[PDB]
Amino acid sequence: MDIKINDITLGNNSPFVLFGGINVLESLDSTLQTCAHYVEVTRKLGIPYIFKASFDKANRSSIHSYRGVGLEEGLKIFEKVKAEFGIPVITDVHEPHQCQPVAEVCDVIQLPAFLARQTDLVVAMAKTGNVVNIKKPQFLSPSQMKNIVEKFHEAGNGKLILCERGSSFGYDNLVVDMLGFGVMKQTCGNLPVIFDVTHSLGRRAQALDLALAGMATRLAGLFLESHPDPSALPLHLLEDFLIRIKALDDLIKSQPILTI
Amino acid sequence: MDIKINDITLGNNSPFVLFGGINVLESLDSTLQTCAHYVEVTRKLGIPYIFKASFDKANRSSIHSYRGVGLEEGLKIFEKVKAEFGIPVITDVHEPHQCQPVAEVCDVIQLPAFLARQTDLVVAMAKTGNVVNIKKPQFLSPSQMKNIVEKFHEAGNGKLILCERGSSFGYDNLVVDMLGFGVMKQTCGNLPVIFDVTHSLGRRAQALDLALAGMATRLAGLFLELHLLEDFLIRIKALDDLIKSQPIL
Amino acid sequence: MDIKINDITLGNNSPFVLFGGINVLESLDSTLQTCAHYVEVTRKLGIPYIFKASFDKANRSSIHSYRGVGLEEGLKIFEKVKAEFGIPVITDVHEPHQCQPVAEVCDVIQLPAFLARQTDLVVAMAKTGNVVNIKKPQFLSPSQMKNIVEKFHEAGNGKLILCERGSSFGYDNLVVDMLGFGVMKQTCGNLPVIFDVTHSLGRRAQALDLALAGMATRLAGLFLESSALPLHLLEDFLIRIKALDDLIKSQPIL
Amino acid sequence: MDIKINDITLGNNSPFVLFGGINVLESLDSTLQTCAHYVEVTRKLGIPYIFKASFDKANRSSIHSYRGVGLEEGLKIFEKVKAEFGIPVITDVHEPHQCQPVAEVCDVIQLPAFLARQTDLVVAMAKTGNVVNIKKPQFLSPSQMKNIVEKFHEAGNGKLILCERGSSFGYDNLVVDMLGFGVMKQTCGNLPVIFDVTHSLGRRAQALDLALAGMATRLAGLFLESHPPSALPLHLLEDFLIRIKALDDLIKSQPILTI
Ligand SMILES: [Cl-]
Ligand SMILES: [Cl-]
Ligand SMILES: [Cl-]
Ligand SMILES: [Cl-]
Ligand SMILES: [Cl-]
Ligand SMILES: [Cl-]
Ligand SMILES: [Cl-]
Ligand code: NA
Repeated sequence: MDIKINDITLGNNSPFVLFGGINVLESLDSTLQTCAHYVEVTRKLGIPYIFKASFDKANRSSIHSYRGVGLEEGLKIFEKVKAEFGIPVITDVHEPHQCQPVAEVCDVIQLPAFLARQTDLVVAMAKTGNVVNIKKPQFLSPSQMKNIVEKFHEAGNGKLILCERGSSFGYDNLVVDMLGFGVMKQTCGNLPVIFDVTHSLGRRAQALDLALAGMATRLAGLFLESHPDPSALPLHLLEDFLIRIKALDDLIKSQPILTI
Repeated sequence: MDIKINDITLGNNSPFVLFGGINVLESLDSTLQTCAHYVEVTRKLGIPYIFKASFDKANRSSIHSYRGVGLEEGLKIFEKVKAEFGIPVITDVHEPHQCQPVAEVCDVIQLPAFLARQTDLVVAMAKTGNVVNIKKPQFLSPSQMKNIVEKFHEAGNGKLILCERGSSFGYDNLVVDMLGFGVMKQTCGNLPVIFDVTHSLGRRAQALDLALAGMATRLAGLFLELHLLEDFLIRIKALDDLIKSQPIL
Repeated sequence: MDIKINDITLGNNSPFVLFGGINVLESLDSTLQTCAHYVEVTRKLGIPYIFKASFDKANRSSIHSYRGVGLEEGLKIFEKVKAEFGIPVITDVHEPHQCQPVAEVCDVIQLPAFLARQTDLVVAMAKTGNVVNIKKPQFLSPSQMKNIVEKFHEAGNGKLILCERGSSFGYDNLVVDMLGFGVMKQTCGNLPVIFDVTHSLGRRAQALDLALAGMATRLAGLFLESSALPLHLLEDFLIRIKALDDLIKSQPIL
Repeated sequence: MDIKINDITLGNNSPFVLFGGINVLESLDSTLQTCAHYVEVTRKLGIPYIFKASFDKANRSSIHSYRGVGLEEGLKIFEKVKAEFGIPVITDVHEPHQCQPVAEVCDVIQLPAFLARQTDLVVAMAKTGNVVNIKKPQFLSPSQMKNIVEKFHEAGNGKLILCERGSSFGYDNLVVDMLGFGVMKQTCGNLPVIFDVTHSLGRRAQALDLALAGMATRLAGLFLESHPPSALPLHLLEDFLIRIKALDDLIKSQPILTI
């Protein structure tokens, strides 16, 4: 099942969409400069692009490290991004009351992994009618995603994207099960599946190999963070990186699926 | 480090404290029936007791499934449990705004495991000054608990309990690392550590073996949800009394 | 099901048996010296004791680490240990052809974890008729142990001990599932289950807590690869294990 | 580091090599039939090829279960494969004494995953001087592989292939950590790393997606079994390999990018 996001077609058999951006919105000018670089590189390579940032990063290393600009100023900045670049945007919500104001501005609203079973939030998100990105908790299996999906459907919203971010593998370590992509496709009605490579690892050097492995399984999109300069990609390496992802994606998508 | 909760002393070298009650509050009458039963059994066995219940089911099977009595009704029921029996109570909080009102009534406020790293909730809970029970996320190592403890300390609250509830072990399964109790005691200043045997399990046949194994490591309390409770606690008390009767090697 | 090992009764409802000694046999004199210490401490506490050592260790940390005195001298040392102390002994075997001669002297023969599925060794071990200690691989679930038990039963030997050593938990880390003990008892006909506490340890400092946790689940024995427990803390350690085991074993199963 | 296996160059920046065959040797006629299919398909696809089979299944669930033709019959069958097709072959060895006899005939000898820590088998295999395939145990980390490599090096053999086959994930389940390939290359001197997709899997349907994911990380080879649950149906080999070759060719055509 495909989802239309303005003029973008998101689907497991369409050219991959980059959900790309930064961790926390904490500025106007710098946000715009980083977005500008994403837009320039993705336009150059012809890759559909959705800008990502959180306005409230609620799980930070220290309690007084900056949470971000917050909802009201964050939405102002997202409005500027859309008016300048003409692209869709994505951001996460944390409480039901945020869902309406965020959804009026942002094309995709995201359910944080740690809140993915919070029924009140799921219902409030569903009722916006907005496209939703569901972050898969590291402690949840791929077959258990249908249960979150069912809840969204019961509440009247089937415009859902499932986002892989790795699975707990012993202490303080994540593994990405490449077989989980297929399980999610087969058990949740072939909804768009995307891959958060940034939150799947702890080391920067391995991002390309891990991203290519995931995209080899035939996915709707790649979800990453960069920094203007730990796992975030150096922004200057974006073009070299995306050249490789596009190469593989273009190959994989050009062939029809082979049933075993 | 010991924590005083009314007349109860909670600490890793004190007689274990039982935390128990219901999953979700359904009514005042059934709440008082269950709590009276725990009080009766724990009293005759001589085990300190803190009544546990949540006023809200945050995760529910259907979007239309029953959701508990909610904050206002829930706090009313707790107020009366405290009146009737004169025991401390414990409940979980999910939103920062809930903390101060819930903290007025409930002696211990609990940080859900799913929300353990949510900075806003940590600060709001700390600010109440109440005793706090920190559920260890299944995806978090014992040595990383010190970072959550550090946050509560920066926010000015050191009346902290650490609560084991198992660790992710492949898909859809939990294992309890019995070595994690000692690592938490060693790295988090010997704060009270308790064991949620119920949410560590899958099936109930194994609750006794698991509870005994955990309490053999020398813990402040046990957290759970024929007279099976009685039979169970007789055995836990025997082991706890033995373990705590020996000097720490 | 209980297993008689000379004058010892080994079983999940009997006083726990200690299995311990040295890693590899080198000399009669040094073996007797270490064994004598275990015997004295265990006799002082009234704990049954089976002396353990390898005569030919096949899974050494380095290729040129000493393998042990070998089969011939190793069995002579075992004979002397049995004659001097009047206790049973246990050793590992990794070659089918070794099983018969080793079983002539050693009361319990042990199947290394890494050979646990090797049919030829299982068959040769079973055919000795001796008591066998099955070391559970860290990658094998407790419900899969019944298949190993089945292969021994097919080969005509039911005198089996199941030895827990922890399970793989991500990378370079082991966890002991305390629920696995009960699963092995229920699925494997209540064969004696013993706990190799040393294998999964991060640090020697944690041995006591981990040993006590496992023994709380009601087990036939405790197995030491003694990180290693310092032999001078052995008495104080065993005082605590016996305290717990005596308490648990004295109460009838629920 | 590359490894020459007769005319084949095996290495992490070379065209992938297929290590392909069957579970166990059952008879000569069946073995030649299957091998002939592998050879015909790989030759026309231009994929280097090494035939795989075990001569003994040492760990079956029943002591009565069928175990294969055995060592003596097995080696004879391997000789006929090498004569008929002129390709290298690979088989596993479970006991030290079998190593030199097996290595006379079999170009690559394989250390079984279960026996990784069997020090006498390591030494016996190393002494043969043959190319060695090390099956990565499900219970060993990619950074623990250096320890086995070290032993082989101490024993005087550096022609080692590292073969991923998944990692233990809870009970009775495997997960392949796609980051482990990189860790092995970086910590074990860039020895050839290959991927056993077959023993990594519980379910047949997923073999192509998993194989593609692994090969996307830039590998020396793919290791797989066919049948005429997890083994690939033999008739699908050509279509399967068309896809694997397409990806490998793409990945290998772009320079390595550091991050
Ligand atoms: Cl995110
Ligand atoms: Cl998560
Ligand atoms: Cl959790
Ligand atoms: Cl093992
Ligand atoms: Cl041993
Ligand atoms: Cl194989
Ligand atoms: Cl393995
Ligand atoms: Na919108």
